[PDB]
Amino acid sequence: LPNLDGLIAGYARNFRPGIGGPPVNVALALEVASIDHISEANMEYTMTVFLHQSWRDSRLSYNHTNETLGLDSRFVDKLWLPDTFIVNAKSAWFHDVTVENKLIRLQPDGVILYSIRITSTVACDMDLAKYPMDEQECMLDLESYGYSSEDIVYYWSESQEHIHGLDKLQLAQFTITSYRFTTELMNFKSAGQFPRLSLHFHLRRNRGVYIIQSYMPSVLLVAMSWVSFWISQAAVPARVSLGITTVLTMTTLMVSARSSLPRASAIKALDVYFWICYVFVFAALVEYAFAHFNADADTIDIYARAVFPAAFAAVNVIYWAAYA
Amino acid sequence: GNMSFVKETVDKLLKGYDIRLRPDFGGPPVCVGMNIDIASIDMVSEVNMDYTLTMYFQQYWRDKRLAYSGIPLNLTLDNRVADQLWVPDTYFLNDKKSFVHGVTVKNRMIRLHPDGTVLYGLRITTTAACMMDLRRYPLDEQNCTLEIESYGYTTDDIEFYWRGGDKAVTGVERIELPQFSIVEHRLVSRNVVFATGAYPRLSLSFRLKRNIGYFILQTYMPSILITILSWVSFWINYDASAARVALGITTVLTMTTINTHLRETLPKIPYVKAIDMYLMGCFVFVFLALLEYAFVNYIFFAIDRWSRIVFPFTFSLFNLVYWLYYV
Amino acid sequence: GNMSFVKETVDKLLKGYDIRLRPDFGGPPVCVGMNIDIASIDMVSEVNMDYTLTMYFQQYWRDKRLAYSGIPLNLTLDNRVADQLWVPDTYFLNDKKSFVHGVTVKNRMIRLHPDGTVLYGLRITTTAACMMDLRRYPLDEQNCTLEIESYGYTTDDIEFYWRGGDKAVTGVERIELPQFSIVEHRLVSRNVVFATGAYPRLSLSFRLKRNIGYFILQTYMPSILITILSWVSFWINYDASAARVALGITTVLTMTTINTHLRETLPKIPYVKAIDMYLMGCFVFVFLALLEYAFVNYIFFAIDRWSRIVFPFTFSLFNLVYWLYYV
Amino acid sequence: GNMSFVKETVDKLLKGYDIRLRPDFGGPPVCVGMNIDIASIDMVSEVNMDYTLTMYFQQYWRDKRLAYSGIPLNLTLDNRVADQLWVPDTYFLNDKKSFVHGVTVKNRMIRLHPDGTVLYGLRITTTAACMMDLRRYPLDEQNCTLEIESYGYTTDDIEFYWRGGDKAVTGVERIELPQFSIVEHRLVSRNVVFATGAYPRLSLSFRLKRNIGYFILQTYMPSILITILSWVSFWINYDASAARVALGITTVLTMTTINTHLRETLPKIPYVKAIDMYLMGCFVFVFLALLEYAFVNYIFFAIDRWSRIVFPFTFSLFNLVYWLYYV
Amino acid sequence: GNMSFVKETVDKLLKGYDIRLRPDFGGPPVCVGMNIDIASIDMVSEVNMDYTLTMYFQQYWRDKRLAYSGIPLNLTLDNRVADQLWVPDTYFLNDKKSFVHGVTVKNRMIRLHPDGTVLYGLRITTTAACMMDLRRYPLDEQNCTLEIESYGYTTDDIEFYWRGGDKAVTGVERIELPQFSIVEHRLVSRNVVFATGAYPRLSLSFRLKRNIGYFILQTYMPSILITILSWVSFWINYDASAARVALGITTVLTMTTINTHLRETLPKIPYVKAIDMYLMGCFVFVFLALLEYAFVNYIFFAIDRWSRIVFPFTFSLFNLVYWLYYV
Amino acid sequence: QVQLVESGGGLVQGSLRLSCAASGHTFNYPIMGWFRQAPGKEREFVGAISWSGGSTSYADSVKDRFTISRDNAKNTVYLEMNNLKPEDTAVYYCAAKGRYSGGLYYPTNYDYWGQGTQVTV
Amino acid sequence: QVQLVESGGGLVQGSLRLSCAASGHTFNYPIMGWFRQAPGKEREFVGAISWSGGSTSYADSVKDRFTISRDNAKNTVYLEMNNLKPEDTAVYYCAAKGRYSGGLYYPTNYDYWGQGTQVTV
Amino acid sequence: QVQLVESGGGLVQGSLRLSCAASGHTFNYPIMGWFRQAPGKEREFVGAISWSGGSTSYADSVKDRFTISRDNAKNTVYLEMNNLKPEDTAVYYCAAKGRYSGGLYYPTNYDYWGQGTQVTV
Ligand SMILES: *[C@@H]1O[C@H](CO)[C@@H](O[C@@H]2O[C@H](CO)[C@@H](O)[C@H](O)[C@H]2NC(C)=O)[C@H](O)[C@H]1NC(C)=O
Ligand SMILES: NCCc1c[nH]cn1
Ligand SMILES: NCCc1c[nH]cn1
Ligand SMILES: NCCc1c[nH]cn1
Repeated sequence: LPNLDGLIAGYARNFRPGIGGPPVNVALALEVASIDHISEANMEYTMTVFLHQSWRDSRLSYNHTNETLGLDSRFVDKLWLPDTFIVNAKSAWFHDVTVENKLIRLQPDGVILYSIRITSTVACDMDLAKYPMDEQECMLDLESYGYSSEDIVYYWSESQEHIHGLDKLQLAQFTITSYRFTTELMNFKSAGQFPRLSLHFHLRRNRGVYIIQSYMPSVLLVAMSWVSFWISQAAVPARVSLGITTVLTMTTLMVSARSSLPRASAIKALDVYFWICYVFVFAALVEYAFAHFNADADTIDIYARAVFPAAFAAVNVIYWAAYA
Repeated sequence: GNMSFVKETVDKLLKGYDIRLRPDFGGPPVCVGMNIDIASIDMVSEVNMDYTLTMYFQQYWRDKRLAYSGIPLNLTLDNRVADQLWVPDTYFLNDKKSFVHGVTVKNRMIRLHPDGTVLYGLRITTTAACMMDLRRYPLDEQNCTLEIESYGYTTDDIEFYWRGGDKAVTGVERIELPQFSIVEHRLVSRNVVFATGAYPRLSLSFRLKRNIGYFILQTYMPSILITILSWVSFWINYDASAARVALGITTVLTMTTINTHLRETLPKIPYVKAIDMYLMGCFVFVFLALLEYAFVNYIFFAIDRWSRIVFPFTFSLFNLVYWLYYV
Repeated sequence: GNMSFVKETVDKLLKGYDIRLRPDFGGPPVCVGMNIDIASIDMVSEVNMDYTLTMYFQQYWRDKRLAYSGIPLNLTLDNRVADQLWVPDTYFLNDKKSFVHGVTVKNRMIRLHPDGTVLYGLRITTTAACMMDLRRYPLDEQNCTLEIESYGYTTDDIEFYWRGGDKAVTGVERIELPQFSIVEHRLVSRNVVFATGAYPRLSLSFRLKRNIGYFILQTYMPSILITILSWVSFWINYDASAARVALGITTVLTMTTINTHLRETLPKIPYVKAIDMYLMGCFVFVFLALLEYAFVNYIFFAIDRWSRIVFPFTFSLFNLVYWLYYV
Repeated sequence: GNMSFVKETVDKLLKGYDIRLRPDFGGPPVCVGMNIDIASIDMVSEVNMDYTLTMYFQQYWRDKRLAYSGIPLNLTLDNRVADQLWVPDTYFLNDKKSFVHGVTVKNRMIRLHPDGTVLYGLRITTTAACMMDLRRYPLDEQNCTLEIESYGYTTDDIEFYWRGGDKAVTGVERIELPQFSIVEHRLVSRNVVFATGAYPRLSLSFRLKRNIGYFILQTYMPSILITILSWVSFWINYDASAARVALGITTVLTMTTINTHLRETLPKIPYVKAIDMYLMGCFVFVFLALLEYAFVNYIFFAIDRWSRIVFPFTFSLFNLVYWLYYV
Repeated sequence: GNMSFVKETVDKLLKGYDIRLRPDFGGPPVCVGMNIDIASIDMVSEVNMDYTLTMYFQQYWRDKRLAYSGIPLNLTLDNRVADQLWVPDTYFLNDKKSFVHGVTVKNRMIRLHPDGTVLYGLRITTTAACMMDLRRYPLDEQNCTLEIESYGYTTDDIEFYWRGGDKAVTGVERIELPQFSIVEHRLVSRNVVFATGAYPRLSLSFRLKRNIGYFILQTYMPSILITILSWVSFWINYDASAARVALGITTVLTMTTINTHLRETLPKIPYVKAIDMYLMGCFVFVFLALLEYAFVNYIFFAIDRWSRIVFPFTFSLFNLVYWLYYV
Repeated sequence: QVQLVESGGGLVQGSLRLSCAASGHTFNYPIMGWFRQAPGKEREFVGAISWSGGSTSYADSVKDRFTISRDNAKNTVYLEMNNLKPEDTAVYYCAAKGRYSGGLYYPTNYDYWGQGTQVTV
Repeated sequence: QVQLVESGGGLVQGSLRLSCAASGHTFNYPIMGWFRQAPGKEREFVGAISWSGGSTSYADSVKDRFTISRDNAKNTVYLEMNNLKPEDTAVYYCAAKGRYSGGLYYPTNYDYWGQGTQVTV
Repeated sequence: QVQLVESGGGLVQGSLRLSCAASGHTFNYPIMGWFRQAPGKEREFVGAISWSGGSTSYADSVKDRFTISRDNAKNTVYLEMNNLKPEDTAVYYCAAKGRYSGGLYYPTNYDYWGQGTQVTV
């Protein structure tokens, strides 16, 4: 208690330690708790992380005590803190239930340990060229907002590689293949040089029944159009109905799929496959109309039988190989 | 005129009180007893894999700095006095968004005791993440937990225990989930070790069993009726090419629409759900039925009778295998 | 120059005032009178089983510490003076999300009286949970309650009563729900006992009757028209295989689409609603109609006349049984 | 060096100032002049029966305690000085959710005057409820109001008036509603009496006329085209049973889909809207058209020519009656 | 030991500092230089007619009260010191909802200078309204502006200018809109006069050009394919009444579904969009195609060959006129 | 703009049914109230009812004796007075109230009033 | 308004199964409780169960000996008493509790009660 | 960029109808105003109207005498001056205002102006 009163009284909150001198060296560590949402439509992901910041402040060094002074979140407002902000965060907030989840542990030599739990919605630029067989890389940039490299210098702590916890994360749709901690000291903004600690992790979309939902109904519509080939040409309403219904269902699927996806003017691989499927179903109706016009035959229909799956099998192999 | 005497006693307690220091700072850890009075579980979201919980969170601990004598009563003070008192830094590890109700005032209770015991109650609405295994969906059983842990103080400074043993958590019967039933709840006390240190942990877990009544009417029954509808084409004469072809197409298209609707209500998980298996099986039968007439039409330009017995028998066999496997 | 005299009087009242201590602390409980002036009920959500309520919540109690003499007037002070005064810890037990309006200032009123009576009013918009029984939906009747209770002070320290008897709650006629009508409202006073102690409880309940006008046009009428549409196939000649088969299929498919839309607007309850029973019955008639032609087609490769009288008669009988049972 | 002199003057004004007491406390009521500078009306929601309004709310009143001499200037102080000054407890009675913008600082203005006049401006975005009569929808005309009232002070303590008469509210021309047009706005001053007392009231009302251009293309035109599409079956030969039956069915099914979409965008009101009447009438014509062929098919196993003139004539007559009634 | 000397200097500056008074109060207006560092434009919503903007808003002004000597350095103070300093009341006139990020601390920067220059930076995410002209949609070009203005201080007390001329706003190249491209940005400085007075105004405007790539695939291509699909009926023999009638109906129904989907994604504007004109034209061709067979069927109970050349030629002519007009 | 006409008074020694017909912008005034004014005494609130929902309120003096109901087809609000007593000797008025005009019991909150019917027992 | 009737008591020296039939607005009272009152002693909580979900609670004295289950078809809640002991000599009551009426263990929180069945061993 | 041309003035002793044709980016300037400037006197606001919605405002001097309406087909705003008085002897101008340019009554808030028409009575 006597230490706490003495330290605050002679403490100047508005100034970084050693102002007008060497920059403050701040050790930074991350403990990712979870990655809740990954929305391609909003180009964002939500992450909950324990942010640990360590720095030395000689103004808070005490004597005669060799025990670290664990302190509550109330003591936070009494001390100078780094102005670390997430560069690419759309929105973020602190958990305050039941109290502000802030940790301050003070050591006799003046080393301060500052840990807070934060949930942040971070914007991630995603390329949907190979969607859904696409791998995305998302960053997490940390930087001082007001203090340049002359005042605050950031660096990953030695314990970062052991407490990141990215291996333990479980994602419903993606999988964390690789992660990397990058330090960029060359973020020269207008105010000055700003050191930027960045966390890069690569996300691979799971290829399971999700892609089966998108592709199989499209394939089955194409297969349904092939049924008209085995149907007799004299059954004009039967083959016409099969042609029109398959084409309409394919058209609705293409429109619905894009609508339930971001409005980006990007040629997604799913859209390409839909176009290929639409050509086959449309051509089948054209083929029967050509056959009916000629009648106004059976060998032509048999020739159309072997060609369409053979062409469809070949185009599927090219499609899957290109995007895999 | 005891109010003045009580005011003097309370002012004496808070004179020199340091909220920055825990009780018995530098000595034995302070034991905190916790009880939960569950109010309701508002929502259980499979897409977001989380549930909303409203409860009365109460903390019990003894602070000798607040001990008073001469007043044989339990002082129930205003909730605003908690700002001048030390409280445990209790937080929920698996929560996603939580808040404390503040109408008409903050839902907070402080009740001191002559021996120094402090009662701290909060009405908290929390959204806690709960990973769900949807392999057996909708016939699945889920285990959602609520992790309680201190944030700053390690096991050397604070300890957590369920006050009252297995009776610490009450109000479980108040939970009325239209889609789930509370099979069982458990109380777990453990110590979790991190890089900073070892922290006390209290875990409250519920085992939820999903109700199949809604899904039978919503999904299973329409799929069966469509499959039976495709069988009608067998009794239709083969010369009616337009009718039988239309019957096969419409059943296939309807099956796709049902399949699309179900998967939109669920998260984009890669593995195949139990309900997905049933829909895929139903799609096979209707697709084969349309292929059956194509074979009949091709040979024509007896088979229908053979199909009239195989398809209902195979579908009945498929249903028996499906239900027994998942029950 | 009475403003200076009033200022001296008010400063005298607040000098030595302890907000942490309730009036008559350690003595008889303080009686709090409560009146509610309902503004409107914005929404009634069946999916979330809750309703949004806006009201003027007013509390009446006497604090002898605030009694003043020499001023024969009721001092209407600024709303910011409430922070220096003790107020009851009144909270709503069944609320889900509530707030106090703060434009252009906090919607709060303080009005002292010479005898020490204090009037405390708040304009509160609250979302209170209301479990609904949808077995008779949409012909159901709902009873939504609003629970009012003290959080920290037990019955030994505070008491709640409806000020004015049955006239405590006003503005019920202002409620304009497009889907519901306020049949009746009741005021209930009771004591609820918890582990911590017994707490006073005030309950305000409304009995809501759903309006059937919207659902007749939205759901019932389209289902009837589809069922009548299927009967047209009976008058069509049996040789028109394509036409009659198409008529049966489209009616069945349309019935499924109507059924899917209705259930999406309602929570995933396991039990069967009254509207679900009607939709299932309509689906049976159209499905039997398509099966009727399949039997006709099979025997052909009189029955239609016998179907022309049975189906309209059976459907009329089904409607009479359905409506009488639920009315 | 007048800044020091101004600082001394301002500190003198705030020395002994009591924010808890209104100007001329215990004497004549203080008159408050109010002007509104409308910025925009963001949304007008029929489902929620409310509109979003952004405006510059300015209040004018005189406080002799803030009168200063020797400075022939209007002191434009920082917005943070309003916390040390008494302000009227003005609130909006019919609002649902309102807030004051705070970027980059709170959108607040304080401008004192030598005679004691105080100007208080706020940029407020408010969502005010507005009950709508949808009987004539979409050809309806709506009257949405904005109620302004004091919360705590009665007419004996405060009075409200529109500063500038009918010119108090400006910026009405800035309102650009894609679906509505501001026909007229009115300013109403009245006193409303409650149980607590009589309170001054200021009302601002707009009469909104809905634009029919969107609904003609969205709803009316597709319905007419479907009705005309059903008439094509009359020219088709009776022997084409499959074609004429398919034409009648598809038009009926399409009419149902259009009807379902419209009602989903509107609140579940029990009464029948004008647009609903048109959709019901269109459904009758297409349903009769399919029934017309059923009669033709029945008698066959001239009528078409009679139907070719009755249906277009009756539908044209129906349109003429419908439009004249609602215009 | 310069930290103590710096602390003494800073305390001297804030001793007697009055935040309520602007620099050079009662004298010449204080010039404020503003530069914007755009981070990104998250969304551009046509339905709400607004865009979301994230930027680094920096303000430059000189306050002689904060001038210090003896320290040849720029003091970068904590962001919490801004509460004890006067800052301009800068607000955005056309914003709808804005906030300042506060993780891990408030995104605020204060950097004093020896001559009294003060640098004030904020990271602000704002939603600014932007009225859009959708007559040429989706081939339209939009001009969205960001209005910057002082709220309380008039031109006699404060002046705004773009610091650095046309280089004041940077980061325009960072904007990555999937649907729009930043054609040009402009900086405008003007004075706007209101009833209270004349206020300085800074305007930042972007001209956005919509990308047509998405809409060609989403809307234009499906409509063309349906129109081509209707032409297939011409080659089909006239005796196939069921097939040709079904072909005409399904194309018409599909065209309606496409039209409904497009208009749901756009605000209910009364005027006709360019995309609406194309959809209406496509609907005419398919409707005429079905009417074409009705004429053929009527005369039968050569025309098809004439239709095989007129319809593709007319549709090609319609496309050429449509694209040239809107490009 | 709402016009109110009331009829069905007269003199009796009994059960009487008053009536009130409304016309105009009834939507803006969904609440109809009944008031009586004894000679010399201030106008007294009798009962109020909403056009939609049929919710009604009554004064203590006329509670369990007077019933108020309305039919939207005729836009008519009718007051049924049963067990008439000599205290019920006053002119009965028909009034309409705005949506946000405040409490029912205060006549000054009502905008449009009827001419009045004389009932004497 | 819920009516509670209980039966199945009698005197034994054993296993006994009590029963309780409910009728009325059961939805408003989804919790059913069992109470016993020894002569002179205060009424004692035995066990409680919800109508929906089958969640149940028991007292320490009757734990692992008494089982409570209900069937919604008959609207009946039945208490199965096994390994009866002389301590189980009291009148057994059936009670219903409101949704927001508080804890189960307190009889005063229950609104509707049964007449009572006498069980003596 | 909006170009404004006005015509229809002349000298009369009466009713006169001014007109103003606009061309360019009219969407950015949805408000059209009318101003007159007496010799020696400052320019005076007459009336303003929006392109969409037809909402209009007038000065007190010209209230109930001058009517302003526009047609979007011709992109023309016309001022109808009736009951002309000798006070109405000034050059009449046509102006356009931006969406966020402030109040109507202040000419300095308008960006584009017409050449001017002389009306003398
Ligand atoms: C301070 O503000 C007041 C109120 O706006 C000003 O008084 C007005 O002055 C104008 C002329 O500038 C007159 O047309 C108004 O009639 C005045 N109103 C009142 C109520 O007196 C005053 O001029 C302003 N002071 C300064 C120095 O600008
Ligand atoms: N006032 C509610 C106190 C409580 C609820 N649960 C336990 N204690
Ligand atoms: N200012 C309105 C206060 C009120 C409403 N209801 C009762 N009192
Ligand atoms: N600073 C602009 C203040 C304002 C807008 N409207 C009226 N006054």
